[PDB]
Amino acid sequence: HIKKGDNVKVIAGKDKGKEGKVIATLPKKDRVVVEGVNIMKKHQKPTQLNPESGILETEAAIHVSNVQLLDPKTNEPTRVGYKFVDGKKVRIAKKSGEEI
Amino acid sequence: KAKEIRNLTTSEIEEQIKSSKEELFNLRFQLATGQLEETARIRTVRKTIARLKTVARERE
RNA sequence: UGAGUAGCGAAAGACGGGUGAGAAUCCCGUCCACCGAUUGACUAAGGUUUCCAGAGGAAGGCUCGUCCGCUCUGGGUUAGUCGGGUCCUAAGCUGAGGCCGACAGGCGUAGGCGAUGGAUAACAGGUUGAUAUUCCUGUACCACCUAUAAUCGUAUCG
RNA sequence: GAGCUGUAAGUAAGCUUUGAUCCAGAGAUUUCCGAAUGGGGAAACCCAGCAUGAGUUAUGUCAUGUUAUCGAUAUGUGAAUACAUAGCAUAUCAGAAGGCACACCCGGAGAACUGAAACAUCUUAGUACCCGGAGGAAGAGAAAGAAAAUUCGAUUCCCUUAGUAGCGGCGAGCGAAACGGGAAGAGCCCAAACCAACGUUGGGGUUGUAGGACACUCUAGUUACAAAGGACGACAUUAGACGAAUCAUCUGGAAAGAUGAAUCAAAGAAGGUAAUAAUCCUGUAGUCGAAAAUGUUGUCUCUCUUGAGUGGAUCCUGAGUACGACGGAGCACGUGAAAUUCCGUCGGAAUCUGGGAGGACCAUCUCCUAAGGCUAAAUACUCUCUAGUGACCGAUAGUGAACCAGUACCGUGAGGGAAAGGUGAAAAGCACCCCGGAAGGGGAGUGAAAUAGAACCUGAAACCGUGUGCUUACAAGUAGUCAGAGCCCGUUAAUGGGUGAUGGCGUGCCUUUUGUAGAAUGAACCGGCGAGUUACGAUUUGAUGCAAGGUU
Repeated sequence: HIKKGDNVKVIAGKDKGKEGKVIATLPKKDRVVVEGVNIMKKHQKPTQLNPESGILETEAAIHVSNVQLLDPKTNEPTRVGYKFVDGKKVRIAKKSGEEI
Repeated sequence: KAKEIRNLTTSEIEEQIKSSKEELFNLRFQLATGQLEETARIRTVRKTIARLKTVARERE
């Protein structure tokens, strides 16, 4: 499960292979926003006076099932589990037993 | 999370007078004339009154 | 398709000046014409915001529309006396206990409900874009409560 | 276990690792109307009596309690009838009421159209509708029975008996039961004789292979009926937690596809993810988990509680009952030779040497004991809850309703009733410029695609138009067909395509009729929808298996 502040790698899409930080998460429809992928062109505020200056571009939300967590020791896209060694439920990698 | 009924029952009825009459009533006037910002202060006082009345009826 | 065919629902309008992209149709002015035991002024039922102001012209209006009983956004009904209840009863309806009846239920006494009737204290002016016996001015009346006096007391209330 | 303040985006002000929002258990609050219950009434409103209290020098106005009717049991209970049964007075009690599944189940009352090719007995039918009382099931139920074998042993339900016996203007039609084979399967309490007490309490006592009272010696609680209160451990329901295994290269806007090598499986159900995924995400197989509440089931406790043979000199064993006549109803059975069960009216028995039944009735012979009352299981149904399935529908279909529908709307009312789904993977919903008062357009941009621009997937026909290649202003036309110049194009490549000067032949289609161009009927046009079906029996054919046997 991807929270806000991780370092994921894109697996599918037009911007696959790149890596970025998850800054926002929309858990209702399961959408995440990664810094650097899915740039959109938006004609903002035709009537409203920003004052407008042209076209602005930000990041668009990407589906959570397309980004995967990384490993601290080998830097590869891996799944996650739960070892429960601590009183709080910790998250561990799949290629190794280290914490994510 | 914020509970305000740690006191006894003697000072309790004094809080329901101060929270409703001098506080909740004044915020509704400033909202009608168009003088009150921080409109989330109304919902806070509404719950402070209800929490006081719940513990009062619970003590029986 | 019939077809650019029938119809456009009783009736007198003319001109000048304004508004505006656009006017025989909206606004203001003048002249002319119609009703006047009423096409005028108040009200009950009924309708239920159609009332007022500033904006709008897609649809609705049997044409047009800058206008509207249409659209949008804010406003507008003030009562001791005026009408109804805290008063009385007609027809009628309902009815404790009762009488009757396969059931459901029907009828009916005391007692209630029920105005189109009987009783019951307010009249002149001013004022707003929308309210007036209601608001504001001026002078009154009525039911009740308490505090002080004439005077008590076989007064006094039924 | 990190975001969140619904649909529903906005702009605002705030909460949350000091544990928000959320998902389950148990509590608090809960305006007014409605059985509505202090009185009234056009439901969601109006007007009051008592008890303290809040406010005022005082009346007005508020707050919280309380006041319907009937029934039942206590107390004042002193009437027309003196003494006393009626009327009245107030105080008590999770006492009654009114709703919903128009399904299922008992009872009261009770049609017609229809079939008989008319119609009245009969049939439709004790069906529809209405009314009352229930329950999670109801009703039935412990032999005054079925039978005829050397017998069986409460009731209900399912196969067979069987379309047989029988009933019937012997017409139409209606229609059994026993035996046998199965599912399920405990049976007990009262009246009386009698015995101590004051018509009454308790003991005693419950039947047909005859029981009890009386006489002689003497010796397991089944709280679902059987008499009925309580502390008493294991599962189960209501939130959840873990949970194996894939990387690369091409085409594309995008890989899950194709081509390569690999890896899991008690896991190859299913859905999502920019296209078709066992290994990307929710999951699946398989294990684990309950504060608190409710269930189902136990081991002890608690409450009940002496079992059987012998015994008739004398007693008891259900009365206006059984039964009969008369008038009806019900049993498959229509009053018939009608036994066996009920209702109304009137007569009216017997007392184990008794009484009833075995299809009128009598005799013998067998089986059984009426006129008091309870009783679990196998059975019927679904407004619901939870988990799943389909040679079921896919927006004129499927519920009337995929949609904010019993809603627009239509009637005084009871009541009747539609139409309306789809942009894209993602709003990334066209900044700016030009004509225009606007609306709407022309470019530029967003996107893989804008003739995907919210009247947004694909976009058929009728129908309304804008261009052009041949042809038409002396002609009599079901508008086609066969023959045939001229002109104009070039094919799924073959005895080619479009147009048609002129010459032959020719009165639409469907229904219904001896017979229709018919002036006999139906259709304005286009699209969609729209009519020999299924269950159970009979008969005759083809096929397959076995054969004096075949088959459940």
